Parts: sequence; C-alpha cells; structure tokens
Amino acid sequence: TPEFGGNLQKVLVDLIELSLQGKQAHWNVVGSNFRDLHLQLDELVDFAREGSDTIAERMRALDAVPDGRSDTVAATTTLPEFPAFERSTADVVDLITTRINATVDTIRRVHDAVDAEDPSTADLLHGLIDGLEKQAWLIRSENRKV
Amino acid sequence: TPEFGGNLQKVLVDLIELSLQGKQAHWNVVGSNFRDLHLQLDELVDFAREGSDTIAERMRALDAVPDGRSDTVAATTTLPEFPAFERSTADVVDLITTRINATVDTIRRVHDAVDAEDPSTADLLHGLIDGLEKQAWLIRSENRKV
Amino acid sequence: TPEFGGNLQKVLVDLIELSLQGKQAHWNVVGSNFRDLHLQLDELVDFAREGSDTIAERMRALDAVPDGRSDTVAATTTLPEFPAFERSTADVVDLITTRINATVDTIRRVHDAVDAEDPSTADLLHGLIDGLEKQAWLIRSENRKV
Amino acid sequence: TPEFGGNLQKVLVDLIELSLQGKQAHWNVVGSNFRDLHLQLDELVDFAREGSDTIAERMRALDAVPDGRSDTVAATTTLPEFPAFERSTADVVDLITTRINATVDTIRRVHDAVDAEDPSTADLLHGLIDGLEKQAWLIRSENRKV
Amino acid sequence: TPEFGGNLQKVLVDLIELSLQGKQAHWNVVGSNFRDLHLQLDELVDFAREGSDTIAERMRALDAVPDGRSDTVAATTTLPEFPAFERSTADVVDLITTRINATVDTIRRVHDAVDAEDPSTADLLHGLIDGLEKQAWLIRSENRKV
Amino acid sequence: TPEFGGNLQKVLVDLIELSLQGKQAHWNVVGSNFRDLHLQLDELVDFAREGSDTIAERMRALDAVPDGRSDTVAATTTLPEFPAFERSTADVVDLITTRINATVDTIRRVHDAVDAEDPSTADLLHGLIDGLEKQAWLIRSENRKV
Amino acid sequence: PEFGGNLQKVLVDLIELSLQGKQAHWNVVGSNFRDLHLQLDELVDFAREGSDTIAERMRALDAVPDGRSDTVAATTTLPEFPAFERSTADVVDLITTRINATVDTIRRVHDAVDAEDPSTADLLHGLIDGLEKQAWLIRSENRKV
Amino acid sequence: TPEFGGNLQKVLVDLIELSLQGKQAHWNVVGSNFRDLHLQLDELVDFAREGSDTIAERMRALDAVPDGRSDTVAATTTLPEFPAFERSTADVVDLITTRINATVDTIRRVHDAVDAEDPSTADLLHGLIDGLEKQAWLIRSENRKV
Amino acid sequence: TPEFGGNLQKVLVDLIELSLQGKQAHWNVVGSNFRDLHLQLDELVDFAREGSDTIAERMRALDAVPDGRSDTVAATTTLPEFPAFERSTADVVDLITTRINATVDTIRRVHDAVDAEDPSTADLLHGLIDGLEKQAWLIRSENRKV
Amino acid sequence: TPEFGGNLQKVLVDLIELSLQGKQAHWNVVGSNFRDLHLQLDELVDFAREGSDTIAERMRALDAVPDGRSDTVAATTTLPEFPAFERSTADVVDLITTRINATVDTIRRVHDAVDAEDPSTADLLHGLIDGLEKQAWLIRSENRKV
Amino acid sequence: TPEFGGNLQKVLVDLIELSLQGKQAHWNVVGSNFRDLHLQLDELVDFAREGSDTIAERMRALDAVPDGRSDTVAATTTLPEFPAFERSTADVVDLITTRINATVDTIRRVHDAVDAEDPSTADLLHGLIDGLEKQAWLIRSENRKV
Amino acid sequence: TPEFGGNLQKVLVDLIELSLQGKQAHWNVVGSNFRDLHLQLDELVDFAREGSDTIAERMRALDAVPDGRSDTVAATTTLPEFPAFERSTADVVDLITTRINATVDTIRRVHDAVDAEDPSTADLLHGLIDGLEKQAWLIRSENRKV
Repeated sequence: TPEFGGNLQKVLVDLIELSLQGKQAHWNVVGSNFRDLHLQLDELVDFAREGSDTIAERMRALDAVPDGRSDTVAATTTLPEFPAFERSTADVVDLITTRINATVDTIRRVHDAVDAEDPSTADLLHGLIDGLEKQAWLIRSENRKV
Repeated sequence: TPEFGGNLQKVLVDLIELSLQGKQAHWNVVGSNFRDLHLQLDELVDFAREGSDTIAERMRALDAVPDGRSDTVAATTTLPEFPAFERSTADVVDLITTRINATVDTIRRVHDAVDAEDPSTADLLHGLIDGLEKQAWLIRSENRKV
Repeated sequence: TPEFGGNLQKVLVDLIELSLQGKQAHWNVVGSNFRDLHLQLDELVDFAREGSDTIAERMRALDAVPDGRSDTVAATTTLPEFPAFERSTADVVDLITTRINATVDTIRRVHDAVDAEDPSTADLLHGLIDGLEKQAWLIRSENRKV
Repeated sequence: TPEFGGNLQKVLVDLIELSLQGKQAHWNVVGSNFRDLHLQLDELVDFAREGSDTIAERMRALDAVPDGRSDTVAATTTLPEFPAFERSTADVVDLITTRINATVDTIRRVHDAVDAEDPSTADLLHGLIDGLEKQAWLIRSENRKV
Repeated sequence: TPEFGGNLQKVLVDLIELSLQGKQAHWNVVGSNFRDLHLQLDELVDFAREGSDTIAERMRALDAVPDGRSDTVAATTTLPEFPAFERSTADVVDLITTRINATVDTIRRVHDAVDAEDPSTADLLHGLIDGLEKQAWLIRSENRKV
Repeated sequence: TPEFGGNLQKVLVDLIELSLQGKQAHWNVVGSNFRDLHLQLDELVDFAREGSDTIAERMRALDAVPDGRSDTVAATTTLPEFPAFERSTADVVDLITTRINATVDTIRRVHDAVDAEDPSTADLLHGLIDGLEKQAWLIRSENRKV
Repeated sequence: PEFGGNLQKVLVDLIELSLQGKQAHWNVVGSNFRDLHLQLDELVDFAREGSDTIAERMRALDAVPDGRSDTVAATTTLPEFPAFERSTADVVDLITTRINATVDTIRRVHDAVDAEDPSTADLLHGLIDGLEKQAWLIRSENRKV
Repeated sequence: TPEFGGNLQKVLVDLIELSLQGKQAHWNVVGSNFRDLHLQLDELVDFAREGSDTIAERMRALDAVPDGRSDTVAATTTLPEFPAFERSTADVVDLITTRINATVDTIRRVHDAVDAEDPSTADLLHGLIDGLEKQAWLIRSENRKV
Repeated sequence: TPEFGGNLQKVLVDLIELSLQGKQAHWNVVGSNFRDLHLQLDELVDFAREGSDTIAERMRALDAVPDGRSDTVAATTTLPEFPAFERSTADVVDLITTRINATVDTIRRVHDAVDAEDPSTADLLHGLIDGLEKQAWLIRSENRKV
Repeated sequence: TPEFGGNLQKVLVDLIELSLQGKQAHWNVVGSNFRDLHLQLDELVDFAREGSDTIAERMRALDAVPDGRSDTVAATTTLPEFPAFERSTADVVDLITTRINATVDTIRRVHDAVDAEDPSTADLLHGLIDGLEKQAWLIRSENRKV
Repeated sequence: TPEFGGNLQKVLVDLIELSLQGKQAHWNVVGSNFRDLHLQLDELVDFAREGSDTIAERMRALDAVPDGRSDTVAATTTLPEFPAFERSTADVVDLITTRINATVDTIRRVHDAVDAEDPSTADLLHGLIDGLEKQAWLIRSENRKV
Repeated sequence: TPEFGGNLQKVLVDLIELSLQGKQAHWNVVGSNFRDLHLQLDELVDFAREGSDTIAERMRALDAVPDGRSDTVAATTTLPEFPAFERSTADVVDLITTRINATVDTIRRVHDAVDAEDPSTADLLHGLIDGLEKQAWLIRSENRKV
C-alpha cells in the first residue's frame, strides 16, 4: 500500500541521514577517549548501513519504489543538522544520543501501523530498534553523571 | 592550506554522492541481466565508501575540517541527480558510466595540485582513479555492442 | 494440538517440494542469462533446505510427528508440477515466481492460526516470509519490463 | 516500567542459575553417552550465557539496573537445586529437562507483559524460547522410549 | 546415449530418495545414542545431496536431461517405504543400513555399463560407492555385537 | 586426597564467584572511559570461565567431586560482595582490582599444598596466576597516578 | 617415451587453452559480460591447476616437460583466436570449440594412457570431468531451446 | 646425559606405542556409543602424535639420538599387546584406560629425574600428564556406574 | 575375501612402517639443506598417515579386520630397517627414495588383484600412487646431478 | 593513444613470457637445494600472473586492445629463449635472474613515457618493479659468494 | 649509489628507533584512558616493524648494505631520547607525537632525492608517510582540547 | 623486589638485542640455503619479539619498570656484536648459534633466583628456554659435520 511505502521511505531516509551524520562525526571528532569513540561511530555506521539496505530490499520485495537520493534525504529527513567544525567529546556524544533517540522514536511511531500491516516487516523493525538502542546506550554511558 | 582542503573536500563530497546514488541504483534497478548489475553496484558502493573514508582520514591527518553533511553534499556536489522510479538496465548502466566518468574527471582536474602539494595524497588519488576507472569499464562494457 | 501439527506439516511439505523443484530447475535451466539463474536457484534451494530443517526441528521440539516422505510430499503438496524438459529462462523465472508466491501465500494463510498459539513459531514464519519474498523479488526482477 | 524491570530481572536470574547448574552437570555427569551429554551440556551453557548477556544488555539499555550477584541468584532463583554428587545419565537428563521446562515456563509467563510493553524485548524472548526448547528436545530425546 | 541417461537417472533418483529418507529419519529418530545418530544422519544427507548434485551436473554436461521431480521420484524409486512414526535406535539404524545397501547395490549394477561407456563417470561412481560404504559402516557398526 | 580436592574446590568457588562478579560489573558499569572497561571486563570474564572449566576438568580427572552450585558458591566464597547499583568507573576499577588480588592471594596460599603433590596441576595454577595478574595490572593501571 | 610424448601433447594443449581463456577474459564485451568474465577466470584457474598436475605427475614419471612459448605455438592443436573485440556469442562459440578439441585429444589418448598407467588415467578422467562441466556451463548461454 | 636420554627414549617409545594402540582400536572398535569412541580415539591419537613429536624435538635439541624404529618400539615398549579382533565397547574402553594409566605411571616415574635435571622438559612432561589424564577421564567415565 | 583382506593388510603394514620411518628420519636428519628435508618428511608422514587411515576405514567398510599392532607391523613389513644414528642428508634422501620405491612397488604388484574385485579401492590405490610418487620425486630431485 | 597501447602491450607480452618461463623452470629444475627454488619459482609465477592480469585490466579500462595470444607472445617477446632438458640449479638461477633483469629493464625504459602520460598506470609499474626486483634479489642471492 | 644507500639507511635507523621507543612507551604508559593508548602503541610498533622490514628488503634489492645494529641505531638515530619510568598519558602522547613528526619530517627531506633516483622507492616512502601521519593524527587527537 | 626487577631487565635487554641481530642477519645474509635461513631467522625474530613482550607484560604486572631503550640495550646487553657486512651462510649460522647459546645461558643463570621468587615467572622462562633451544637446534643442524 502507498501508506506502507511512505512510512518505510520515511524510515529509510532517517537511517541514511543517521549513517551520514555518524560518518561525519567519525571524521570530525576530537577530545578524550578518542579510540573508543572512533571505533564506536564506525560500528554504528556499519550497522545503520546494513539496516538501511535491509529495509530497502524488503520494501523492494513488497513492490515499492525507494527514494534514497541525497536531495530527497536532505528535504525529508527529520534528524537535526550536525555542526560542521571540530567538536568536544561531550557535545558529540550528546548530539549522537539525540539523533539516535529521534530515529528510534520515528520507528516507534510507525511500528503500530507496520505491525498491523506486515508482521514480517515488524520483525525487521524490532531488530533495528534493538540494535539502535544498544548502540545508543553504549554511547550515552560515557557522559552519565553517576 | 585552505585551497588544498577545498580541493580534497570536493573529491570527498563527490565520492559521498556517488556512493549514495550507487546504492539508489542498486535498490532500484530492474530488467534484463539484473543480478550482475545488482552485485557490481554493491561492489562499487563498497569501494566508494572505502575511498571516501580513506580521503577523510588522510585529510584529517593533514589538519583540515571535513564537511560531509547531507546538506553540504546536496549543495556542492557535481554529479547530476539520479532519475526516480524504476529504470531499465541499459539506462542505469549509461547513467552510472557517465557519473563515474564525471567523478574521475574531477579527480584528474584536482590531481595536478594534489601532486604539486603532497605526493602521498597523490598516490591515494592514483589508487582511487584506478579503481573507479576499472569499475567504469566493467559497467560500460555491459552495454557495448560490437 | 493436532491442528497445529497439521498446519506445520502442510508448511514443511510445501517447503520440501519447493526445494526439489528448485534443484530440478537448477539442473535443467538453459538459455540467455543462464549463470545468474543457475546461482540464484542454488541459493534459493539452500535457503529452502535451511527453513525446512528449522521448521522440522521446531515442530519436533513441540512434540509433533513430522511426515517428510516422498510419497507424502507428492500426495499432499500444493505447488503445481514442473516441466520435465529443457525450458527457456523466461518460462523458468515465471514458474519459480509462481512457486514462491504459492508457498508464501500458504504461510500467509497459516500465520493467524499459528500466531493464535505460538508467537515463537510465528517469528520463524516471519523470517521465512522475509527470505522467500526477497528471493522472489530478486528472481522476478529478471523478467520485469519497464 | 519497574514491573518490566522485575520480570526481566527474574528472567536474568533464572538464566544465570540455569547456566551455573548446567556447568555443574557438565563437570559432574557420569554414565552411558557421557561424551554426548558432555558436549550437549556445554552447548546449553554457552547458549544460556549468550541469552543472559543479551537480556541483561537489553534491560539495562532500557534504563534498568540488573542484579546478577550470587547472593541475589541464590535468594530469588526459581529452579530447584541440583544433586550434590555423581548422577546417572538418565537422572541428569531428567533433571536438566525439568530445569529447562521451568525456565521456559517462566519465560512464557513473562511473555505477556513484555509483549504488552516492548515488542523488541518480546522478540528476544521468542528467540530464547526457541533455543531453549530446541536444547530441551535434543536432551530429553535421550531418555524417551519409542 | 539414452540407456546411459537412463542408468544415470536411476542413480540420481535413488540419491534423492536417500536424501529425503535421511532427513526424515534425522527429524524423527528417538531413542538411545540419539545425538550421535542425529549428527551422523545429517552428515549422510549432506553427502547424498552433494553426490546427487554432482551426478545431475555430470549428466547435464553429457547432454542428458535429469528428472528430479517428486512425482518421478515416487514413481521410479527402488528403496522400500519407510515407517511413518517414531522408531527406536535399532530399527532406524537397521533401516538406514538397508536403504544404503540397496542404493550401493543399484550403483554396483549400473557400474558395469558406466565403466564400459565413460570411465570419467565411472570414477565419480566409485567415489560415491566408497563414501556411501564408509557412511554405512559408521551407521551399522552401532547395532553390531562383538 | 580429600584435602587436595577440598583446596581445588575452594579455588573453583572463588573463580566462579569472580566470573559472576565480573559479569555484574560489565553490565552495571557506567561513567567516563566506559568502552575500555566494558570490553576488558568481558575479556576477563571469558578468561575466568575458561580457567574455571579447565580446573574443574583437571580435578575431575584426579577423581574428585566438584561443587559449583550457586548456594555452595554463596556459602563458601571468599570474595566480598559487589555493590548492587550503578557505580563510577574509578570505583568499579578499584573493586575489581581488590577482587582479583584476593583471588590470586588465595591461589598463593593453596599453591604450596598443590605443588606438594601434583606439579602438573601446579602448572595450571601458575598459568592462572599469569593470566589473573596480567588482568589485574591491566585494570589497575586505569587509576594509577605518577 | 611415447607416454611422455602424449603427456607433452596434453600439456601444450592445456597451456594453450589457459592462454585462450585469459585472452577471451580480457577481450570480451557484450551482454552477460560479468558472468562470462568470472566464468573465464574460473576456467583459466582450472586449466592452470590441471596443467600443473599433469606436469608434476609426468615429472614423477621421469620425463622432460616442454612448456616453452615457442613449443606451445609449434605443437598445439587449438585453433587461432581473433585478436580484436568480439561479441559474447562468438566468444562462447569459440571457447566451446576449443574445449571440445581439448577434450577430444584427451579422449583419443585415454586408451593408451589407461592401458599403461591407471594412476595417470585417473587424473585425465578428472580433467575430462572438469573441462566438460565448464564446457556445458559456458555453452548453455547460446542454446536455442 | 645418557640417563636423561634413556628416560626420554622410554617416554617416546611409550607414546609411539600408545599412538599405534589408539589408531588400531579406532579402526577396530565395534559396539555401542561407536561414533563417540571413534571420535575420541582419533583425538587421543592426534594428541599422542603431537606429544611424541614434541618430546622427540626437545630431546634432539638437547643433543640426544631418538630411536623411533618399529623394531625398537616392539622390543622396548612397556604397554601390553592389544586384542587382535573386534572388541566390545566395555572391553576397548577398559583396555584404553589401562594403557593410558600405564603410560602416565611411566611418565610419573620419569618426572623425578626430569625435574631434577631440566625444568623446561619437566614442563612438557606436566603438559603431557595433564592431557593424557583428561583423555583418560573422558574414556573411563564411559564404563563407570553411578 | 580373505585374499583381499590379506592384500589390504599388507598395504596398511607398509604404510604404517613408512610413516614410522619418516618420523624417525624427520627427527634424526642433519646436514646441508636440512630444513627442506625436515619439512618434506613431515609432509610425507602426514600423507602416509592419511592414506593409512583411508585404507583402514575402507577395509573396515568391506567387513575385514585390520592388524595395525606394533608386533604385527614389525613381523610383516617389507621395508628394510632404518639406520639408528645421525645420517647425512644424501644418505637419508637415498634411504627415503628406496623406501618409497618399495612401497609403491608393493601397491603396483597388488593393484591387479585389487582391481579384479573392487574398482573403488583401485581408485584409492591410484591416489596413493600419485601422492607417494610425487613425494618420491621431490625427495629424489635433491640428490640428482646433471 | 596507439603508442601508449603498444608500450603497455610490450609489458604484457613480457610478463606472459616470464610467467611461462617460470612455470617451465619450476617443472624442470633439478639439483641441490631443490625445494627452495621449487617454491620460489611458484611464487614468481603467481606474482607474474597477477601483474599481467592487472596490466590487462588497466589497459582495457583505458580502452585499448590486448594481444595476449601465444603466437603474438612468441613473435614479439624480448626475453631470451630457455634451453630445454634438465638443468642444474645454478644455471636455472642465473637464467631466471637474467630474464627478470631484462623484464625490469623493459619496465624502466617504458616508465618514463608511462609516467608522463598516466600517473595511475605509473603507480602500477612502480609496484611491478618493486615486486620483480624483490624476487630477483631473493633468487640471485642464492648463487652469491662472499 | 652510496648516497642513496645512506639516505635509505637514515630512514631505516629512524624507523627502528621509533619502533623500540614505541614499545618502551607501550610498556610504561599509565593514567587515564590507558587501554586506548596501550592498543594504539602496539599498532604503531607493528606498523613501524613492517615498514622497517619493507625498507630493508627494498634496499637489499637495490644492492646496498643494511646497518641495523643496536650500536649503529644508538649512534646515528635522530629521534630525541625517550624518558624512562612510568609516564602520564598526556606526556607520552606528546612525546610520541613529537617523535612521529620528526620521523615523517626526515622522510620528507629524503623524499626529494629518493624520488629523483627511484620512483618505486618513492612510492614506498609515500605509503610510509601516509601510515605514520595517520597514526600520529589518531594519537595526537587524544590530547586535543576544543 | 629490586633484584627480581633487575634480573628480568637483564633478560629483556638480551631478548631485544637478540631480536635486533636476528633482523640484521635476516636482511644481510647471502649464500646457499638462503631462503631457508631467511624464513628461519624471521621465525626466530617473531618468537623473540613475542617472548620479550611477554616478559615485559609479566614484570609490569609484578610492579617493576622495564628499561628497553636503545641506549640501555647497547650499554647493558651481554650478546657479542654482529658483523656489519655480507657474510657467508656458514658464518652467520655459527654466529646465530652462539647468540642463542648466550641468551639461553643468561636465562638458565637467572632461573634459580626466578624460581625461588616466583614459580609462575619461572614457567615463562622455561617456555622461553624450550623455544630458543628448539630454534638453536633447528638452525645449527645446518652446519653439522656428521
């Protein structure tokens, strides 16, 4: 259905934007605990790319047309823009946490309709939520107060 | 130097645009001889991602500031936009060949200044142009009729 | 739960019959773009065998009695018979697409009944839908004209 | 959410107790099919450890605090204690079957609440039920007669 | 030659029947020494599937048409029909021994004509014979007494 | 001898308690320099589990009876308990260092009695010292101030 | 000595086939290009392995190999290959014809080589199997029905 | 030292005899738990071969002359000769247990002089004792009753 | 087929004696070009062990009883005894060449009688000839002068 | 350009001739220190084949026509012919060194034009010079006497 | 030429000194963020060893005489002396950054003559500069504050 | 204790000097058996580096500080100097044998105090002696007269 296709397209553009932001932060981060932040951003980008590809193949299987162009992503993404200069570790961790939370929350919005329509795709969304939440936890644990 | 940083930034944004659009074509292509294009476009995307990461790390080592944001890519890329909807294999082969030719032409234009300033970065450009030209040959040989 | 056992037996019989047809077509197919089909049918057979074994072991865990005999498969399968001679690639692609469609439609009918009892087996069926539909798309894209 | 944390803590403590008791049986089992039981119990312990780690990371990523201390396990576990000395093969198979049945029963009680609140955790619990039931079948098949 | 194709088709259909028999027994076997029988039957199925695929590819290379449909298997198989329900260890090992012996006996009768016509295919037949005989030894040696 | 068996059982209890407490710390740790501790405590738990299994199998080979039940561990362990809530990274490093020091000092007491009978087991005890002391240094170096 | 001569004739044909496969691998264009490109590389690898196996076996049987380029050019029986870009159908046809000639000479030598040494007969049987499988797997592209 | 050479020669000849015994039993064993015995005897043969090679290379490094000839082994080894025909499971397990016990007893007598002269070789002896005793446990634990 | 069994026993005895002599030379060889011989004799022993195991399992599959005892191989082997002291590289090369020639001569002599009954075993004999003759060529080329 | 195409064609035919030459020497060489040269020539052949394939793919990418036919190689090669029959190792090393030096001389002669035209291809020639010179040293230092 | 040999010898001794000093720092680094520095210094040592070996093999191929003795390194190195004892992480990061900068600066000075004489060796120098600069950036970014 | 630390430092500097001279001989050796010595010395350098790192980690764990600087090695090492020119293979083999003998002599000298203070460290020294003596034999067997 066109509604299902549109929801999956909104998820896909958010995943692509998240991957691009992760790579940009991976390149442009400075500060403490550099090696771990560097490796974690790479792992997150790999996982996000794999999830985006899986969504693309599934949505193709359901006979929909994907929209993953750069202009389309820039026009329809929901993630906030990222700073273009070198950033401290606390700031980049905070920004990554916020972006991951927004990406997860969009999927949590669409989950009800996706489960009502196709449990097979609901399972892929469940796996994506699991992976993204694990990544978000392991990153956000750096800046915890206690 | 800022001009050197800008010359590398143009290459970086071109590679990111190429990778995203190659993934788009990988998801979207249908028609005769589908599987060969489906696999080779994935290989092209992998190579483009590796090259973009290599350029980002090298230019960071040379103390410059990357701009890999989606908005920046959309605003300052040189590759023409990818047409939407399902496309035939011949058309996608032609479009990918033209775009890879544009990218390698950009590499050729920047190569003079890059070699004049840093031979180490010139070597990375040589490797990238070699790989991209090999990919371009393997793609365009599909549509050749002799 | 005799109804659960019968439903899972109907699933397994169709999976085994489809695997046999896939192997026969893999051995028999010939024509334009032969190699891609030759490899993809092998991949589909491997996936079908993995799914059939997984279903059989799950249904064993639930204390049911599987029936995987050749006579039982031939007597209780739902998929149509396959041509016995050399077939063109377009025809074999169409036949394989029809077979995958019938198999996934069978799981679609049994889905609600099996989810009424066991969400765990529902998850396995979701995975089978994901894989089979991905294979169906990747094969049917061969004959698509647009 | 505190109730959710409580159910997940019960799951984690049951899994930890199962792993410890399985290692006990692994070191202690003597009798016929000794090598078979030795390998299978090691596989069961490995799977239980993987599942316990997955559950712990999931619930802690959902902002809960795990309690996997030995005193907590002893005080709040639900599995009955293991024999103290060398046991026959049939007896240890029966004991392990009973332990796995109790664990999966607890998971089944928790399943309703987890499906009510977080489908992502429900999916992990489904996978755990699948793995534990497969192991239980493979173990209990030793003692079953015709 | 048509007679050569007929003998190779007989061997192929026998191997397919053996693979189906092995998988069914693998799923269904219950009793003593169960884990080892479970692993050995899976190994036998893997070997039988590889041999059947090898014969199919060879006969296709020699310009013959294979017949691996389930209906054809049921109509032209030579292995006697297998029990329907759960069976003890002695019964299953004895039955598997009888089917393997029947298969190798059929291959033995075909071997004379195959060696008369094509020694290259005769070598593949020899490999199948001794692999199957090794598997038969490992299986029947369980029931043997002193 | 029963005294040797009791000493080995006491060592095994300490190893199991250390592994469980390490997993607790791995789950519950939070604060600055997270990922390093998160990976390193997992490595320590893996090594401790390997050592505990090896020592259990060795003591079984020497014809003794292991006691690895949760109640037995809680009743006869020597390592003091772990905090039940989220702790700072410096504190968890200090506690883990203390636990490892207690465990290795227990081995230091038991070593003379072990070597008085069995140099082969003394070698395994030496290996345990090597691994645990390397891990202890690798953890304690976090808070070292020169 | 005749045994050595037959094995030398086999070896030069295998080397020529490997060179033919590499040439077609580099110089092929048209439809199904990626599949033909991979298949020809696999065939070249198999031909090189078979040539090595024959060379080492015949060395073990105390003969003197002749695998020089001049010797191959003077003694091989495979037809000459075109030196320009060729369509895929023509490439498949030419490769099929060359493989058929190569397996034909092996079948011709098989009787004497098996009568003299079953161990070498086994290696030649394996080579026949592999090359015939490759021949079918390539020639299936241009089949009519 | 000639006495050192003689002790290590006795060790080597005993290891070679044990390897031959294990391989013969591996080929010849028939009865219950056949596949487990077949795998374990192969593992024991592999371990014995590795240990024999290690002892030979160590003794050669210490400027002695190894004697691994079959005639020397037959004339010098202390392990009693094996049955010549097919043997039952209990009998072969008992025979292997007795052979391993004799070998480790010989190693124990030699270990005193070995530790007196060269601790480096004493370490290898300890490793061999550990491995052989573990294998002996996995063997003799088969026939043990409660 | 007692004659067949005796022939296969003669093959097995020769292979075992060859492996033992190869290990002895591998331990004892010394002189110019030492390392190449040291590695190649190890490879020869590995191949001989593989061949001996293959022959033993094949003759077990043919319902025969092998005799691989040390006394049996010493009293039945045909290979000449090996020097017991340090030997020059040329001498050990000559001795190994002679031993391999005797071993392959035995197989060539028994080949006609073997093929008179079982072509599958004849195939294994062909493979053994191939491997042993390759090893013989590599050994003999060391001392060749031209 | 045709002159550049011919410049690379000379390199290609020289590499193919070198590969066949190395294979001939690998098969034919006998004498002292056999195994070292036997493995080294195989490594040389592998490197030459990889380099020839790389040059062929690059020159295809740059839209030229390879001529790798055996007749073309024989007619236009530059390496001296290899004498037949069995040759001593010293003569083989001398001839291989001379031919590799000739190939490196050809590469160096064409390198000026190649670098003036295409730096990407110049890099490939640099890599080939590195590899071939390393092989030349690793072979020629055999015959060196201080 | 002797000048080229000396220019390469200076780079070789600098690389050896850098590798030894990196190992020194790997051993005596303590403080906050220990593990990341501990791993990065090991990676740097591995890269330095690989580069030093590559330079040694290349300069050997070009018929020069290496001087990698400890006395020669101590006498002719250019890197400043590394202070002993345990050092804080900030200080060791600064020291390693300064040393890598000195090494790459020396390589930059020698690059002109190296490129003027042998472009192949210039390529190796380019690769070494790339790797060392990447490592230097990845280490120095730890201490950066923005 | 300071004496323990000093002895471990004496061992470490000897290992580092041995590794450096091994690399020098690896680069510098020419003559017969060149490939054999080239591989063997590379293996010895790898082993020496691993052993030196292991000693550094252990003595760090025991709260001591290493001195592995180039100046410290040159001032404190006990190994004789290595020639700086091209040497015959016999001479380099003799020199390496002498160096290994000196290195193992130092460790055997310190072994008494090391065992009196820490059996675990004595075990590491035993392993180092075993490895170094094996390498020493495997090298010096080249130049043996008889």
